[PDB]
Amino acid sequence: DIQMTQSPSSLSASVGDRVTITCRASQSISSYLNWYQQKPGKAPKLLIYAASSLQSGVPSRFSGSGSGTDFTLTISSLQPEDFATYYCQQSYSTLALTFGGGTKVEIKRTVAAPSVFIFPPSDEQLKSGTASVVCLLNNFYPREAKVQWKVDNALQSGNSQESVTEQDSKDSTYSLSSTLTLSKADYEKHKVYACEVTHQGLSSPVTKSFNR
Amino acid sequence: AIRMTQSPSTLSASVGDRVTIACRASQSISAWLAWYQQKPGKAPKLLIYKASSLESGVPSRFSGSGSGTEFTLTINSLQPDDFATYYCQQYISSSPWTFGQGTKVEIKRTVAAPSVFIFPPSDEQLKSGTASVVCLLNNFYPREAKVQWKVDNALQSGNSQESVTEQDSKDSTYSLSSTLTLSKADYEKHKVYACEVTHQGLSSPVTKSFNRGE
Amino acid sequence: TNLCPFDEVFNATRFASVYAWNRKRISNCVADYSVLYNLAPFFTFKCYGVSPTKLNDLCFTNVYADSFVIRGDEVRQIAPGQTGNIADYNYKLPDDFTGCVIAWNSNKLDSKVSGNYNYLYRLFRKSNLKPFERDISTEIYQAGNKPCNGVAGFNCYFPLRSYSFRPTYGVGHQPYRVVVLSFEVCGK
Amino acid sequence: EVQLVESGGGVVQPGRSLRLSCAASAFTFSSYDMHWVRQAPGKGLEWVAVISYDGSNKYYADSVKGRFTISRDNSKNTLYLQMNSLRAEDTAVYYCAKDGGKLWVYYFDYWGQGTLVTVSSASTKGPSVFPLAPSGTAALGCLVKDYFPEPVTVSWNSGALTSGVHTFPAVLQSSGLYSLSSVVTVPSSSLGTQTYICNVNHKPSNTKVDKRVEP
Amino acid sequence: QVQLQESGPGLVKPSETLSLTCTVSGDSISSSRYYWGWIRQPPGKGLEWIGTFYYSGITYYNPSLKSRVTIFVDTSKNQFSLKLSSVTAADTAVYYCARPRPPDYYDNSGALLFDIWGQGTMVTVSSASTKGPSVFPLAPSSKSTSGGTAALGCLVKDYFPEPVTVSWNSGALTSGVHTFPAVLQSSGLYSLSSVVTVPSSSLGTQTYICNVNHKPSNTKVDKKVEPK
Ligand SMILES: *[C@@H]1O[C@H](CO)[C@@H](O[C@@H]2O[C@H](CO)[C@@H](O)[C@H](O)[C@H]2NC(C)=O)[C@H](O)[C@H]1NC(C)=O
Ligand SMILES: [Cl-]
Repeated sequence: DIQMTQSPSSLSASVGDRVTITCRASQSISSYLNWYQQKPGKAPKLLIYAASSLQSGVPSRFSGSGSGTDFTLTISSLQPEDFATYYCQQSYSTLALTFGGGTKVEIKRTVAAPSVFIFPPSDEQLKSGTASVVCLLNNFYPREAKVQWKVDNALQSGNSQESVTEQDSKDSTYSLSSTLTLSKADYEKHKVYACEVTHQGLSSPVTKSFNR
Repeated sequence: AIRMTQSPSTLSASVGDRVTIACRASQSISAWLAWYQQKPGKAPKLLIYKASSLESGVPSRFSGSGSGTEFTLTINSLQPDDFATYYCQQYISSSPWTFGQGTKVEIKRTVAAPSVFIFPPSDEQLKSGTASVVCLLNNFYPREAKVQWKVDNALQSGNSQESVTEQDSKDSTYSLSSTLTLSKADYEKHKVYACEVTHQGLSSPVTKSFNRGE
Repeated sequence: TNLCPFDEVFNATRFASVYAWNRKRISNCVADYSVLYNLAPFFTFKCYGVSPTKLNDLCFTNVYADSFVIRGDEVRQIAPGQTGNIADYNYKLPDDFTGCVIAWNSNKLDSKVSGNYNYLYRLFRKSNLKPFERDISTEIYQAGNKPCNGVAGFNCYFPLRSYSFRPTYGVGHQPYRVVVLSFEVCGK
Repeated sequence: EVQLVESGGGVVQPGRSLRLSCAASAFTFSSYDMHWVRQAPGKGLEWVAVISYDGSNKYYADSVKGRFTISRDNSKNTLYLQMNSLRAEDTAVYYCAKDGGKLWVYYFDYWGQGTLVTVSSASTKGPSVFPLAPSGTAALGCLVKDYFPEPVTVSWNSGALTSGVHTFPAVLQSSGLYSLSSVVTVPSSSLGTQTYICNVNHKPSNTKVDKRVEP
Repeated sequence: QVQLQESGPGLVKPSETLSLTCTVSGDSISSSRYYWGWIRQPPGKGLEWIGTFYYSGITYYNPSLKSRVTIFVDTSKNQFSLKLSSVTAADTAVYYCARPRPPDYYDNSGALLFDIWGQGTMVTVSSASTKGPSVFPLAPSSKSTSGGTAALGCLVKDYFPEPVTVSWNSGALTSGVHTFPAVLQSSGLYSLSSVVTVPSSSLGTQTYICNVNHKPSNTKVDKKVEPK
């Protein structure tokens, strides 16, 4: 299949800025490139078809150009309702239609450090046999943030699950929650449970822990 | 036509031993060589393909290696159930002489003397004109055994046939039955019938006997 | 008859080698694309620059039907913008190709027990093929500095090889009959 | 103006079959090709299948070929997708899309809101709601663990508390179940004096749990 | 899981045509998606690949078997056949139907190995007529007693051709049973015996029946063995 590569994967901007997205094709797709917009929890919406043709009803601030392998979508003046994810899709190979990975146009704000919180497993849960440790990263920017689970100064891998909220409608910040899940037998074998947090807004990695 | 040569043709190994069977091709067959296990009275069972790939459902103790002209089958930790004849097969080309001659793997075990039984002919067979006398050697090792039919102390020859079971897949023993077939008339002429058994497990020859009429 | 002779291309008893691929010019006839393009799932069917569900509505100057046989792992090479020994040395589609590519496993027709050495492909060539170029030359390829003078030997290889299609091969080595329809004949 | 409404999505065990529908309005449905496009949770878009305007030609993506089947009824303006032998990799939101028809090639100009198709071997189980008590503001919340399938709705104090509330997307753990967290940052002073109750509702199992969170 | 089962005559006269059938059994499996072949094994000898059916018109036959081999596959009945004409004593063997293992995507071998087999059927090429066996009892007695265990059995005598199957108490008695290979008597008729060791204290209380089955003559005999 023809691979469609979008860049950047994510870009920050503010209302009024001019945004330019790039979409590359693994081979020449002539001019059959289409741009779609998708908000979270909503279906995609067609913006441009055939590289440059503006779909009826789409604001004229959107435009596309390019032919062959390099394509471009441009928002001349970013409006508040244009913060979304944008996908390109090639239609040259008509029976093997493929999309790009997408590009997220997020709201640009200042750097904010996360408020890290750790929650030990409850007494109600420990009677079920499983132990869940929850670590919370609250209101940070940008989205890039590393969470490292240490247990008795032993790094934990492949036994936690992360989750990140969408960019907040209030302060344009992100939030993360990681859940360390191990059995009750694995839970008494150790005593210290920590959560190391690396972020752009932290001059040094921050750790929140507790003793069982 | 590519000819495959297995060596050795027969081998005897103890339980837990490491068995190795070599297969040689007259010319390079790359790695398109298979290994088969055939237990007595059963169809061959495919063990190895592509010289080293193990078939699904085959124990991990079987392994194969080799490339070009010389190949090797290895049986780690030989089990009593592993008594069989093993074949290598080239499949680089559809041609005659595709299987090897085979290697018969016997299980080595401790000496066991046979249980000897003798059977007179039945009344149903005696009322058909013939008389068969059956001598039984039950559960012994090794395979070598000697049976002499004595009729009124006259050693017999040429009027009997023998049959040996394949090695048992549980206790690794053999069994033998010798049948002395006589006409009802010639059977009616003598009194004492006996088979004499000699074996490595018998310090003395064992002789079961019966008297016609008793 | 009035219908375009797509029967003579798809159902031919013998197909050409890929290095000497056959081309059938199809003009001034009526075609039932939707009926002949309604293929079963065991067909590899990819179109480029045109939708199959629209061919019955379009008219073109000419429809070229190219046919040949490759092995299963090389079917992906019969497409625009591909590289490999089949796309570079045997049959090259242009980057702006407008048409469809059809392929199906023909193991029951083109493979022989003793090996069907009748199908050939070009292994060596000094430069890549131009789009739709056919090179049936088999001159001794000079891979070194000394001239070959048509004589085989060292650094002088015969440019062709064989597929030797046997039914015992895996799918990646099994023969596939390929038909490439180029559009530039009204569908009905 | 174009209207596309999907239905028929739900939960299905591996190997079973499921059938979707797509009712169209406000355009000549019988003169446009129709598409199906799916999107895995947190992943991109993947084209599934297309059917001709009259319904005589059908073509599928390789990931679903010989497995899915598309059809249409131009007298009802409804599109169908028969999905047989459903794998776990088939779990996605399935959209039906209209073809623009203005080009020689395919492109999607209007999409429906889609319907969720969850392929798993787990039956509908209610959640277990565990508290997350706090130890210069404080943070507390609820852990909604071991429920199937999606979704669950979590509110605080029956919607009276919304400011500073974060409800995170659920995760699919190895047990085939879902685990979800909901948190809220409250003033640290009013901690042992204010009541905080998360309201967890699991419609697929009809489980409305109200758990009080206290230090 | 695929299962193969041979079925055919156990006795063929010289110069006639051998004709066997293998029936493919499985979970709604189409024999059109696999290859099918035949492999024979003369008694006391190795294995010989007879031939394989790939597609109609694309079959392989062992060249040492000349022009007398034919294999046909019925894809609507899920069974295939073997035809071997002008048979001689060199064709007496146990015949297996096998399935060559489907090759992997990148395999380029000129032949294949056989991953699924049948049970095998014994075909004897001979001019003689079929003959059902006479089953005689080997009664347990003091001479056939070793301590607390006793031996009894059945003598399956004067039959042709091979084989005969012997079970005890309809297969409920398998431990301690020994069914010996048959010996070819000077009369041209085969004869074997089957024995079983039982506790002496059970001889008068437990009934022991050997079940002899000679398929080539459609002969089933159930012989009760009692102490004389
Ligand atoms: C090539 O020949 C085959 C027959 O060998 C044709 O296949 C038939 O196609 C029709 C539809 O047009 C089906 O209804 C029949 O069931 C098919 N029969 C078989 C045996 O396959 C095929 O149409 C021919 N193709 C062309 C392009 O002429
Ligand atoms: Cl052979």
